[PDB]
Amino acid sequence: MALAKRVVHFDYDSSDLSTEDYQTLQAHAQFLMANANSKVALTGHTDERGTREYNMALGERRAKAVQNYLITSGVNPQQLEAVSYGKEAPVNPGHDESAWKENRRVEINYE
Ligand SMILES: N[C@H](CCC[C@H](N)C(=O)O)C(=O)O
Repeated sequence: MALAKRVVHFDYDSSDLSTEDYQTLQAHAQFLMANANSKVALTGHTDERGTREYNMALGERRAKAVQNYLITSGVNPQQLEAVSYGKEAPVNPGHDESAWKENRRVEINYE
């Protein structure tokens, strides 16, 4: 079940991971260590609030926060990619809170 989750979320202007996101990440860490040839692309995103520049950096910190946890957990840095899309690729349009909660995220994409 933990492995079924391919996205973790963040609070406003934060790159801190929640206790729930950590459970998810531990599952992927174990899978990646057992599958040394599996590779993952981590994409960081933000909600539409703020400049494009500000959010590109925030998205990058989010992706790297996830990357660093996996690495600390034992995942080979070679199996990981960390990139930011800033506020350019929201999953939910509309300009409201709930929607922004969905957009503050890092997606885990297996190659
Ligand atoms: N200092 C920025 C924070 C934006 C945070 C939001 N884009 C997020 O995705 O967490 C502002 O005044 O909008």
